[PDB]
Amino acid sequence: GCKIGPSILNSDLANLGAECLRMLDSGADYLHLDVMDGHFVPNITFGHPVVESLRKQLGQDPFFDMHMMVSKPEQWVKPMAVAGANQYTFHLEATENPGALIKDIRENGMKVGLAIKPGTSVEYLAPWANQIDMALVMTVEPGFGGQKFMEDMMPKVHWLRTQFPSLDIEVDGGVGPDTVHKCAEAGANMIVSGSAIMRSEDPRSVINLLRNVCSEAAQ
Amino acid sequence: CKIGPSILNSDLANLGAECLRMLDSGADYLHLDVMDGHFVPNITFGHPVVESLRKQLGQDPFFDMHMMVSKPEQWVKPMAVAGANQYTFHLEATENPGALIKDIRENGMKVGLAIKPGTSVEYLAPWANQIDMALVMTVEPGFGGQKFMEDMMPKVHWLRTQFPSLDIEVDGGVGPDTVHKCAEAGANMIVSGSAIMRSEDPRSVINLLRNVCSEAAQK
Ligand SMILES: O=C(CO)[C@H](O)[C@H](O)COP(=O)(O)O
Ligand SMILES: O=C(CO)[C@H](O)[C@H](O)COP(=O)(O)O
Ligand SMILES: [Fe+2]
Ligand SMILES: [Fe+2]
Repeated sequence: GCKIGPSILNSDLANLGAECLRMLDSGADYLHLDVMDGHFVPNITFGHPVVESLRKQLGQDPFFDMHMMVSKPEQWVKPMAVAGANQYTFHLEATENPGALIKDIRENGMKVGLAIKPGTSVEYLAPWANQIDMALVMTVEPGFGGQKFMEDMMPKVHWLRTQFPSLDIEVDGGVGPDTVHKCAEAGANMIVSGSAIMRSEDPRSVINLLRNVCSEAAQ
Repeated sequence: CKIGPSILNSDLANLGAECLRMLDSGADYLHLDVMDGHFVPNITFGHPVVESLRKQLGQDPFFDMHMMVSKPEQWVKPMAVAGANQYTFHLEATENPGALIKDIRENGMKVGLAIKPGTSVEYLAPWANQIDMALVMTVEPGFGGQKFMEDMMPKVHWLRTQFPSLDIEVDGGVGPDTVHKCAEAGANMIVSGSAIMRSEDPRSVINLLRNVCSEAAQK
């Protein structure tokens, strides 16, 4: 039940279709697409127009997990749905009413993700955990790739896994062949990996390794 | 007169290939639309895409950054480091045009100043002598393929008359159908999207825009 979703944040963004195609051909279970509006986090990546072009290049089959690091997630639900996103993962810190937003995401036919930054207590995620498809536990401060994995986040993963046995739990930030062990032992089953996969000459084997470490923990 | 294609409606999953075709077709520069989802209701891309584009396209091509962002002060260094040549910010968006103009120059970039259709051209007067280029929007910013606003031409004419040394750019629904109106009013930098982007022979369209604009200039 473990899935690997490469992040393309530090890929060749001038050739994004190509980068995504090769992640998929390398065995990626899904694509984790980082959307940053320069307000919720101090960086700007891309938005629904890029998603639309990607969906056109990759076809209908690939699963897009949209990491919405934006300050008004309500605004981009419909645009992302129309663009062909499968899952809309918004930040708990980015809205006054997660309940209403969750409803709107489903109304627009997408799966629901809910993310929390390192400084945000997992306790605040809990009231909504039964209403979402996937919780995202950030393992770096969002906005930049290539940062150091924060192992102190693991109790958040373990606690969610304990309280919500069926919940899909994603980790994101500095996850690689080493740190994936900590994530998997803590209970995570969805692994986002950027620089570790993207700056490897053999992404197939990195992905295979991440998934195996994960599966053995799930066992 | 210089022609700078806009890539707003291109295949955004292949920005490199799109821009390369534009340069190989003799584009004078590239006009790169940066939208943060706040100043305008759309998100395109930011400096990370610019960095990858600069790496793909080489040191020589000129990038005109149309910064439709609410905090233009924030992205000056990041765009400079990314390799942008000109930083064109919106007068409506800045807290302090004078300070920002200075910062742009401290960062080695040329200075552009843009105004939306509803913004009176006289707002530019205090700054025209400090900037390299004025951008007169000929559509409401946020999206490509909108209809050219001929009622903006008196702004262009007024600028050209009052500030003979000022480079003046028009942007929004400019193509072979409307370029003459822009040139006769005094624009010498022409941004065009759809009309160039779809062509089999972008070189011919670019040459046409440039020639129409140049001959109108010679009166
Ligand atoms: O959301 C993110 C950061 O905001 C990215 O998904 C994360 O950085 C993945 O990159 P890496 O594996 O290189 O840390
Ligand atoms: O800034 C812009 C819109 O916000 C674009 O540069 C403009 O739309 C150019 O595209 P087109 O030539 O298709 O109008
Ligand atoms: Fe992410
Ligand atoms: Fe523009």
